[PDB]
Amino acid sequence: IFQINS
Amino acid sequence: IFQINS
Amino acid sequence: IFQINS
Amino acid sequence: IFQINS
Amino acid sequence: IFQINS
Amino acid sequence: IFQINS
Amino acid sequence: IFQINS
Amino acid sequence: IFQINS
Amino acid sequence: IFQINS
Amino acid sequence: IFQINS
Repeated sequence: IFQINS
Repeated sequence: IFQINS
Repeated sequence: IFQINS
Repeated sequence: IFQINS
Repeated sequence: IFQINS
Repeated sequence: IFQINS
Repeated sequence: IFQINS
Repeated sequence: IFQINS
Repeated sequence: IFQINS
Repeated sequence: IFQINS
C-alpha cells in the first residue's frame, strides 16, 4: 500500500 | 503501508 | 507503517 | 511505525 | 515507534 | 519536477 | 523538486 | 526540495 | 530542503 | 534544512 497526495 | 500528503 | 504530512 | 508532521 | 512534529 | 522509482 | 526511491 | 529513499 | 533515508 | 537517517 503506497499512497501520495501532492 | 507508505503514506504522504504534500 | 511510514506516514508524512508536509 | 514512523510518523512526521512538518 | 518514531514520532516528530516540526 | 516530480520523480518516483518503485 | 519532489523525488522518491522505494 | 523534498527527497526520500525507502 | 527535506531529506530522509529509511 | 531537515535531514534524517533511520
